[PDB]
Amino acid sequence: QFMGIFEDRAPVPFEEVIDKINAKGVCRSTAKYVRNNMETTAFHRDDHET
Amino acid sequence: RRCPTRPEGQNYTEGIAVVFKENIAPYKFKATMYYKDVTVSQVWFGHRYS
Repeated sequence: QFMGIFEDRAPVPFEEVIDKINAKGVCRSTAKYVRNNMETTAFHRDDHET
Repeated sequence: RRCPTRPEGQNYTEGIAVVFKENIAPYKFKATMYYKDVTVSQVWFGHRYS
């Protein structure tokens, strides 16, 4: 049973839009952003950055 | 001089008419929505409060 599903929309930083998405066509598997005055990081599948 | 003559006049065709305009009203029908509100509440019970 789901006891909770926190869904959020994080921005993609400038250094990822240009260096990753626009340059290589890829996106990082980690979302590092600022939410509620706090540095929050999320790892996809709780795995390493890819 | 040769005096002018009155025009014979337009020949009118008596009839019954129905005027249709472009339809803009959406098509409406009755539907039934079946769902379930699933609410999971996480409560921390303090010394005096919840």
